[PDB]
Amino acid sequence: PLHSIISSTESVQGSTSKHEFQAETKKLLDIVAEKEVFIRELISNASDALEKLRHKLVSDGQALPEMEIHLQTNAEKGTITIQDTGIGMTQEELVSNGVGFYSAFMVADRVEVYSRSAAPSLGYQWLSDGSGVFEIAEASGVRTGTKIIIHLKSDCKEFSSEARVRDVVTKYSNFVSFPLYLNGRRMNTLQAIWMMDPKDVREWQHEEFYRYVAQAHDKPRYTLHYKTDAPLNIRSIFYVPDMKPSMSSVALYSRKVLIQTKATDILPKWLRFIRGVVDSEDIALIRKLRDVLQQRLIKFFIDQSKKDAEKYAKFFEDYGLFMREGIVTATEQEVKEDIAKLLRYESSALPSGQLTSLSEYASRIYYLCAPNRHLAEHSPYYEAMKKKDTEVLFCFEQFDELTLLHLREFDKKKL
Ligand SMILES: O=C(c1ccc(O)c(C(=O)n2cc3ccc(OCCC[PH](c4ccccc4)(c4ccccc4)c4ccccc4)cc3c2)c1)n1cc2ccccc2c1
Repeated sequence: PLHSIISSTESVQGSTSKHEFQAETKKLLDIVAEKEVFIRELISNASDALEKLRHKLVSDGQALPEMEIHLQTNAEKGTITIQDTGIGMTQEELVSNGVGFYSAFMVADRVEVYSRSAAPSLGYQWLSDGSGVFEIAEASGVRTGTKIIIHLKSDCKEFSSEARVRDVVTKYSNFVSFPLYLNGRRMNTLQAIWMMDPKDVREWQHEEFYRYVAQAHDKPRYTLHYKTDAPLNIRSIFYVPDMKPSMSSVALYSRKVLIQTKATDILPKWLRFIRGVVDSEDIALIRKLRDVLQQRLIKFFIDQSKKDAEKYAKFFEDYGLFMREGIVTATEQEVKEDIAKLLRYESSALPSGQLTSLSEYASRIYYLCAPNRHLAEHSPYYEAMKKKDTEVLFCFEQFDELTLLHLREFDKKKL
């Protein structure tokens, strides 16, 4: 089954009318005159076009048309073509000076455009060779929506071969909310469920997605679907893998098209065990986004350990290492402090199997060496405190020492 709609149905009966770009549109259209980015942009607009249309037909409500996004390559003409069937542009929009303009030209020696607005409006050609002048003529045979043809620069002819284009689409445009055909071959779309409302995402749907974003074969031991608009637009999903970890990677999205796939320092360093996905509508800022996500995660765990102390304990043995690096490698004491509220430790208050949290040691901090309750339960330094009043805290882990020393205190407590 081959299915694409892209062919030359157009002609310019009349004759074009050259224009000038405004004084500014020039000075960026020449500083520009990394590299694969532009299709991600062009796919975006071609969707956004279609969304704006769909949203307007249901308004009144006569049955929807075909709504696709197509991409065509030409080996012998050296071209690439993207035609959505969206709401389209009118003649005025065509002349009024908005991302995709500068990326298409960053690869094109010359762009060709066939737009036509949905309002039953004529169709127009739009030519430009990246110099200050763009012709625009009424054109015959234009199909509703917007075709974009690009005769690629001499040196950027790579995007002209199909074997090179597929990865760019699979990478960035795997979640566009309308069908997307490369050469009429349907390109996959998974559902971007991180956009949805946390209540409407079933449990089975999270799993299917965890299995994708993490390349795994199990379920997620925890799930966090953080959707909030107050600080920044975020539509996020977090998953912690179930079993014990043995040898960041949250993807980074903006309005369903990928920016960065292995987002480094989107999350802290001690949170590098989270997969899932952060999405925003905001394209140095990250040093604000990383800190605010850090808080929501710490929340989620402090409040898991409130929900179900057994699942948490299983997790804190599996992943307590990162939590320690968190406090040794974090520099600002309140962040270290807020991570310690996740540490659980064995202590004199119950037999082996007592995880006390330091937070609860507020009954009255002393701590001892490792690793077994026997070398702890008879240590001349321990028993010195067993004849003494205070309750000691038993670390039983070796890197716990450096954690609890680099965490130089807790809640202004000696530690
Ligand atoms: O990239 C394209 C292209 C390709 C195919 C198309 O078929 C269209 C098209 O006809 N569109 C109509 C739209 C209408 C709205 C829209 O959405 C974008 C503009 C409105 P926005 C926004 C504002 C600022 C930045 C981004 C979006 C939004 C953003 C995010 C989510 C939802 C809406 C909004 C906000 C509030 C109310 C109403 C609209 C996108 C639209 C795309 C454009 N180029 C590049 C060219 C270079 C040279 C020559 C020809 C070229 C064509």
